[PDB]
Amino acid sequence: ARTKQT
Amino acid sequence: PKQMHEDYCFQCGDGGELVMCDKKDCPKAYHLLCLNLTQPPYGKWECPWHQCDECSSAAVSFCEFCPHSFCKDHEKGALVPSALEGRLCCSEHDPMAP
Ligand SMILES: [Zn+2]
Ligand SMILES: [Zn+2]
Ligand SMILES: [Zn+2]
Ligand SMILES: [Zn+2]
Repeated sequence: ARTKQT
Repeated sequence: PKQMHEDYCFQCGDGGELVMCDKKDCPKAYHLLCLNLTQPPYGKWECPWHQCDECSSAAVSFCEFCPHSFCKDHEKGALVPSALEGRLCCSEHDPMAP
């Protein structure tokens, strides 16, 4: 599973 | 600009490092800590919005403010409109300030 950064 | 997932954790509302749901058409993303996961899941991961919080069956009705959701057996009476554009909320929220 992937992550994103905000 | 258009992206497929949201910029804030669906559980707590804060930004940062978020795991993205793999369910087709799901835009939800979450802190690992907020899901009580220790590491990003290996391979495919579908978020808790897709399963009924009462029984694990496939969800058909969805809180718009948190990952609580309800299968066909448990959805009646689960959600009410809120003051934010009538968006539906589960019992975890004050409908006047969801
Ligand atoms: Zn969070
Ligand atoms: Zn999802
Ligand atoms: Zn259910
Ligand atoms: Zn909710």
